[PDB]
Amino acid sequence: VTLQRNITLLNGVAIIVGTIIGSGIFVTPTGVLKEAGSPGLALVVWAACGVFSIVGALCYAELGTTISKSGGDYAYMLEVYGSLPAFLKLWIELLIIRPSSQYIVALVFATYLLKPLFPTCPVPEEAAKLVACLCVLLLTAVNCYSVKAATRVQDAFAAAKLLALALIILLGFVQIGKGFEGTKLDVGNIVLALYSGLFAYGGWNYLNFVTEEMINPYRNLPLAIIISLPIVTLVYVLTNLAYFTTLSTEQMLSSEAVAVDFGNYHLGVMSWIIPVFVGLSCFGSVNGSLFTSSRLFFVGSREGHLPSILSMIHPQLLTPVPSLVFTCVMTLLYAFSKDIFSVINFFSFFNWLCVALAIIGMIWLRHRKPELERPIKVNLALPVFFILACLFLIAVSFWKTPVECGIGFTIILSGLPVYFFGVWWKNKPKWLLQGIFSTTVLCQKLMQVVPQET
Amino acid sequence: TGLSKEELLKVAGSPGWVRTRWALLLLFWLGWLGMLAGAVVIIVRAPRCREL
Ligand SMILES: N[C@@H](Cc1ccccc1)C(=O)O
Repeated sequence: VTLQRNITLLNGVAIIVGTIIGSGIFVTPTGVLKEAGSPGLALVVWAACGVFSIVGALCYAELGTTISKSGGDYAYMLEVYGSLPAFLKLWIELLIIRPSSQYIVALVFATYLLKPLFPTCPVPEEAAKLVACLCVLLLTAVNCYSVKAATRVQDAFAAAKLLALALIILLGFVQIGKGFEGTKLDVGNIVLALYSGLFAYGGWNYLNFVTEEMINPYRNLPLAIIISLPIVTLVYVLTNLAYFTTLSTEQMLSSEAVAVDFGNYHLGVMSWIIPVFVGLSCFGSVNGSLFTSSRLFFVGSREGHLPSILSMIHPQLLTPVPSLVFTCVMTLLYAFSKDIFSVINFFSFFNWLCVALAIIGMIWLRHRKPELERPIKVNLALPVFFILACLFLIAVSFWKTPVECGIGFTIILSGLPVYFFGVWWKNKPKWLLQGIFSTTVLCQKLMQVVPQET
Repeated sequence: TGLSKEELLKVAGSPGWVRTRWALLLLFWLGWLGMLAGAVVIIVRAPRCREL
């Protein structure tokens, strides 16, 4: 009884072009003009994020192939820096980043899916929270009852994404068929212009959390990344171009929802199509994060950091059901909050320093263990380029925007108590251990689930 | 703390538990179409935008 390998090359690019495309391209291009000052530097910034992502993600083909264990960023961290450094990450993933990343995308699914029925005013806030939760629940069920279904859903919405951007781009070239500007050079803006683009491309690091379910990883993982990440970069810079064929620079600097403006300009009888496509893009990204995160916390249980129930697979259905339920339930907590966004803007840096520590760890692992098999090897110049550029875009942008670090480090250090209680401990309180076993067997009888047989 | 498949499957097939799972995994699916009915009611009850 183990997680049965089911992800093909085809579904393996669907998980990555699925999780990347998302909301970023449809609502954050305004966020680069606001710093770059010009459509000239904007087209450069949107290309520069592309190559920086490709070098990063190919540097992730090293970690991807050298360690099959598929905790992604967390497994690669545990393998190098050991239990406490990896646990503080897994605590942050568990508590903040992965639930809030699902929830805000569930909300962004709602506000754009409902917009055809609310064309010029805010959508009813309670309806938006209900439709957000309906999405996370439906995709949790669609993840429980078949991995082959969940990845066929990922395929469907990866197609929906590339239909949307194809429709944007062909209108771009139709607009060109009817027939650069003054720019800043200040590095203190260029890091912020570029960092605002890294949100859109972010997600190339996701496929790595499901490697253990991928059917031939040493081909399929490296080949999925280099298939996807160039086509992401192409449709991104052509989409970013297409907006400038239609929108005035001053319009985009104001725009609440750039893709909605582009849709309303060209398609006015039926422009609601573009809100629907950005909605359905987001729906597929919720799936991306549910699927990918449940595998992270499964790994975090079987690598012996998290409570044991999260390891237990359903033996007829072959899905790690308590981890799917746990990530669902952790997500729905965020619906019972208002505007937590300032700490989310802080933790957006934490993922990049994890990519840094992990890929620093890849060279550290190379020097300490050249004995290992490496199904692909990367020219050391590329990590050397990528690590410095990454730490630069973390450090300078953080000095410009340390948005909520007082609450940020309040949350980060709250993992250390739980490490000393849950991972370090000598298990003295025997009265608790009876409850731990009792609630465990309750969950196992209730959910009908069985541990990973190594 | 692993616990055995062949231990669990002595209890996990019992009538009370298989009835309990059918009850809960129906109540959940009823709860979800309850979310949908609730949302559709709110969307119909809410006053639509001003005309431009
Ligand atoms: N690019 C994703 C957001 C994301 C950022 C960072 C990591 C993962 C995902 C989107 O637009 O939905």
